[PDB]
Amino acid sequence: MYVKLISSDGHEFIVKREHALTSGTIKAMLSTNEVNFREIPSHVLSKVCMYFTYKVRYTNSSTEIPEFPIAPEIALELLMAANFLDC
Amino acid sequence: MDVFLMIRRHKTTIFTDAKESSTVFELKRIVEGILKRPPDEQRLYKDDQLLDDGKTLGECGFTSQTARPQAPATVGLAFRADDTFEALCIEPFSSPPELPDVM
Amino acid sequence: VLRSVNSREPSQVIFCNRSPRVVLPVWLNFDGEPQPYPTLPPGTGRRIHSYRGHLWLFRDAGTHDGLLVNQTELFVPSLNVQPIFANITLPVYTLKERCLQVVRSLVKPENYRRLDIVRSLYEDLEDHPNVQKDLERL
Ligand SMILES: O=C1CCSc2ccc(Cl)cc21
Repeated sequence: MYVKLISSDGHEFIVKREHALTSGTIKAMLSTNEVNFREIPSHVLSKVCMYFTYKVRYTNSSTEIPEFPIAPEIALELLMAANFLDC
Repeated sequence: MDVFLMIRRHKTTIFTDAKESSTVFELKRIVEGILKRPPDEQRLYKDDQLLDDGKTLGECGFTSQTARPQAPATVGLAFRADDTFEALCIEPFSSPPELPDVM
Repeated sequence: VLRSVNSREPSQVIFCNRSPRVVLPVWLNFDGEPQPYPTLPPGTGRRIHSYRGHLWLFRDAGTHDGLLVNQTELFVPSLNVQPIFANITLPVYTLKERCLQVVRSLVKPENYRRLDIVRSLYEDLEDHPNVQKDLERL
């Protein structure tokens, strides 16, 4: 039910397995219950996990969807990780 | 209403959700299922304030408008060694590099 | 092949912008050419005289990021049983596309090639949302 995503700097993020299987790349690195991301630091990986909760919450709900915030200071590293994970 | 949370201890961060009406003790049961430590060995904090087991998350200030899916509220977690609780502490995340000159 | 039907039957509609973006409404004329209408500020509404069978889509006025209208990408006014509501909302963007929007908003397109990322991201950044591109489709 939960899996552990580990950032390049050793922070451990524990998210629901369904939220993590939203990434095809993560599904493959599990297909074990831990994934080590040698290239993604914790200020990026935390945003990735916030995005999982946001997507699962707001896909197919037609209320009003708020904007997903991205601070400029992290935008480029986040893009690099999103590109690699096909998030 | 659902409230969205980050439960944090040291270098550990749990992303989970709960109901505004659920209790601090029920949140401790969620942590127990994940980190395999009983509630008796756990203390939960909003910032520096210790949270009482019988209190609902809404009364400790976790509301649907502050504990949001894209911006979850942080709950501090501290463990108990044998007797004696460790102090509360949370390793900060890494820092972003200097914004490029472009931008 | 994607165009407004010249029904000449009026259809009364409400553009309701439930997004934080400035919305550009776009009418596809009887030849399929996109026609922009005046922009809608965030959280504002505007009432519109249209016709049954006409085709509208909606976009971020500044960046042309795609938006949803009553979900789905096209709004076609129907029979007024009175005005039809067109609720314009954010989609759930992919995290990739949402990062491209923020980076594009901070970097002038001159300097895309000055950022240190894989080359494939230069092409992804340079491939701007575009109505004619999105109109290409079976
Ligand atoms: O998030 C980052 C930040 C540092 S650079 C990098 C390179 C590849 C991938 Cl997948 C991620 C990242």
